Amino acid sequence: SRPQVTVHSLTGEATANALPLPAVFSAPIRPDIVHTVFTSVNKNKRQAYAVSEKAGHQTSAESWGTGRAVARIPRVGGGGTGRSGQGAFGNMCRGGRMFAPTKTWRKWNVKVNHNEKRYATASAIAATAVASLVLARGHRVEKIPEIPLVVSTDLESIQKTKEAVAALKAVGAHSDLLKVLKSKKLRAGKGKYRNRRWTQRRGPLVVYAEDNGIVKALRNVPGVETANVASLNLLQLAPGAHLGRFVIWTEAAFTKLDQVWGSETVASSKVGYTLPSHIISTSDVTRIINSSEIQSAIRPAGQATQKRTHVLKKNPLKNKQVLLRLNPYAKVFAAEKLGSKKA
Amino acid sequence: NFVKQLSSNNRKTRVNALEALKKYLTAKQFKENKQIEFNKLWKGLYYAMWFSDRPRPQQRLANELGELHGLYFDPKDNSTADELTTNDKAFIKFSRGFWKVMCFEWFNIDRYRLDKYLLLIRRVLFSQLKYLQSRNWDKKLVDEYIKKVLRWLPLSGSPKVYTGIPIHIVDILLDEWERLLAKKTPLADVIAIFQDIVADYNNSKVLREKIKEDLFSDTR
Amino acid sequence: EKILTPESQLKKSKAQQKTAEQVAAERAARKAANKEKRAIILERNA
Amino acid sequence: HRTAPKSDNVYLKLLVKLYTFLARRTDAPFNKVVLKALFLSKINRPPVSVSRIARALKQEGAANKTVVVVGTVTDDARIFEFPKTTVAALRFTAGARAKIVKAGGECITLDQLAVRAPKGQNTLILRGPRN
Amino acid sequence: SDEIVWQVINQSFCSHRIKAPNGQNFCRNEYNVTGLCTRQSCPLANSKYATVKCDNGKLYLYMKTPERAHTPAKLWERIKLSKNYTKALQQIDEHLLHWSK
RNA sequence: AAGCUCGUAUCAGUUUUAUGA
RNA sequence: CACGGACCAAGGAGUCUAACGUCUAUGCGAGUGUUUGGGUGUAAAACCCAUACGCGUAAUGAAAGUGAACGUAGGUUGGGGCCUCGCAAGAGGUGCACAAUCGACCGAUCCUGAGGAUGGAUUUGAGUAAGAGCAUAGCUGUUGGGACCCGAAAG
Repeated sequence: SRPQVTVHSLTGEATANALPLPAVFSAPIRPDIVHTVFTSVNKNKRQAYAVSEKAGHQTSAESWGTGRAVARIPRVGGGGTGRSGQGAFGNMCRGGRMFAPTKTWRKWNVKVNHNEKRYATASAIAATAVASLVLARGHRVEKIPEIPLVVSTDLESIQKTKEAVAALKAVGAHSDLLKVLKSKKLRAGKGKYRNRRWTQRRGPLVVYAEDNGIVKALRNVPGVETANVASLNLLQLAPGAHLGRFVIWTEAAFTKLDQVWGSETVASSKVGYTLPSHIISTSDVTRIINSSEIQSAIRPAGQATQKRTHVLKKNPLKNKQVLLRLNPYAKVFAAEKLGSKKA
Repeated sequence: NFVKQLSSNNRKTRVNALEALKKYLTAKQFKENKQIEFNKLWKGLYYAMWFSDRPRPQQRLANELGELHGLYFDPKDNSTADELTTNDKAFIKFSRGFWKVMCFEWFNIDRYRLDKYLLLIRRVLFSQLKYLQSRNWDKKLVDEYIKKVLRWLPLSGSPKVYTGIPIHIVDILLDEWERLLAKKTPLADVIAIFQDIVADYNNSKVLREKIKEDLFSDTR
Repeated sequence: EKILTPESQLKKSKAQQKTAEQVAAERAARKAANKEKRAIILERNA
Repeated sequence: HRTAPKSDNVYLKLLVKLYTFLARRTDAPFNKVVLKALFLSKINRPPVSVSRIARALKQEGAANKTVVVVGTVTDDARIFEFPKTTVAALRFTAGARAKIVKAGGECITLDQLAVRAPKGQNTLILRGPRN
Repeated sequence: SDEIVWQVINQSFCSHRIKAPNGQNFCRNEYNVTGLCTRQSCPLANSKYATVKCDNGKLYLYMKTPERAHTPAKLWERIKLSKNYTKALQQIDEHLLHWSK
């Protein structure tokens, strides 16, 4: 059994009701999988682009031939136009056809394993209930009551945007909704004149079990995205392949998440799917290393930085003092002279 | 239940849940059987320490979690060559589950809260230990209780127990032995268990050499 | 009441002392061994 | 010579991070064998079948050993009987995991094995068929 | 846990790092002691974390307990640090009893 | 380049003795 | 020798795809592969899935067939490791993958001829030793596509 999660009301008060953790939040948080799945999935909603098949071939040029004291690039015929006697059919030429004309049949969409794709979303959900991971990702979540944040089911029934934003402001997502709206900037590229004019930060996800006007209530407040628990998009959950979006769950959604994914007790609802096993027992190493156990079967410690044994070469013959650490007889040799000896 | 009130996220309902567990433990007519209920009680008390972070209230909480072996089956009935009569029969089921909880938990405790459970298991070994009974002698309590210490936590012929908790019991049972206040007690049979661990091969060296230095090297 | 040392840090002091008293005794029995070694080297050079 | 793992699974990097510590501090040649084995690629970590674990426990005086597969433990439908033994591995397949638990024994991770056997007492390291 | 928090922000984004031309990394999470960021010198990766800050002239020492991993609303417990230097360093010491040096 | 045994007595643009045309 | 260079700006050349591999990573694993499709969707995204099919899971042959335990799926020798003794140095035991040696089962041999029984003669094998694949992605090779770019006498 898990700790358990308190559900807050629309006034931002802790109701006596508590919900068990769905055990999806005990999935392996895998940054490498989320990255290598996101990059493939972000390619899918993408259109084709190609240069025209006729472009560059809509010229009637002819190569002038050998020994004409001029470069052998195919030149346009005719006369008295300016375009006559100049280069066509060439990647280097002006008005010429580009090297490797981009064709439509490029691999636009990416095939992914269905199980790997499911792993990624489970990891992405697991990272939403960490609080430090959410803070690192962005999301001003300092003044929010608990993580993972679960609001009462009456949040779904809200029709008017004014009341719906008042629910979030009472909860504590006020700062995150002020991060967005203040972060509205012009696109820095040619994206301005390609219908990608404005760019802003991502706000909270609002996950509901079933809609009673919540999808429409929040579709105007900037940054706020909603998702039905049955779906739960990876592109929403881990935006830019960065883990841990600030997710406001609802009471009914949080209970349904047990059914949707599965645990030890409940089945799965996805055909022949189980949540993946950890290849470690504990996600932290230092409890294992700084144990009573391991530190008992271990040889004594060093200094973390060696004391420098012989740093510079002092020479004997000169420097009297080092000539006494080598050969203690040199004291006796000096006292009796010994080199100065009579026969 | 109490597993939702001792493992709450609120401080006041966990303190009030402890006080309703004090009344629930002095209501002895309902705690008659069902081992796994006691296991769930120690898992709820495990979380009930796990939400306490500050040092003074976690020491007060460790002292009263040890004291829960004192309110539950206080010594006053003080049985005479009475084998296990409603103060000693059910008590052992309240002990084993605790160690079972720690036998389940020694992976899942991080490097910052593990001092709370070293100190907790110090207080609880001192408290069961203090409730052999009010005197340190009750003989079928000694061999049945020592069978339901020997057969779970210093097994040391089974790798299922985590090797840090017997070496911690070796580190604590001498000073917490003589917190009971040179007398003669059933100590040596306890020490015979450790001699059994030195007699037991097919183990790791740490249990074999760390008790063989730490426990036997004491001049007391 | 009053605050107490953590039962990892309590162990630390104990195991440090165990190693330190060993190390000091090992060091002290090496100064004497090197002194005796010095005397052997002196008479060999003679 | 191989220095670091090519893997990007950070949990495998945590095991390397653990077993590099136990490689130099224990000075027992068990840990050096495991830490070398973690660096190996996916073709060079072949899956040890549950049948090869059963064959390995027929070994005389190996009734109370904790068998350690650095690769993956996989299920075999052909065999019926399986001893009560502690098996340590990276990946237990759902079928194999169920087979060991129902037989009586445990299926444990490599860090659990690092706790229970730091120097590596009373163990056996199996390898899958490469050729 | 926290090792998993660290590795995911060591690389794979701590979205408040400044890469200086010196190759140095600076966490601007207002609650860190060293302005630089490293393992258990930045306040997200570590679970036990102390810091001195100032809101007014009043210099508080904030403190983060792993008890409060559930609730980020009241993470940093804070204590005023008199005003005289000598008694304040002594005030500091008592709070830091039985921590990392 | 990688994997496998080994870390050796595995050898060497060398000298020497030994034994033939 | 010779071919290129008056100077300056901008343009300008190993690309994309299919077929078949290499190695590495990831998922699962005797299985594996959602995306032809259907359901659903805040809509070319994401999220679910029926029946099939693809490749692999049990081999020995030429028309006709048969079928893998004398077995801790072997006897020995080694053989990473581990255990006992020893302060060590060593010795002994158990020995993974793998290698060497002696063989067996199965099919196929040279005969014996009760349509081919039966016993002997021997070897043989991408044979069984007791499964390692499938899919995605990256790195890259091979060949075809205009195929690194430009340049020829043509029908």
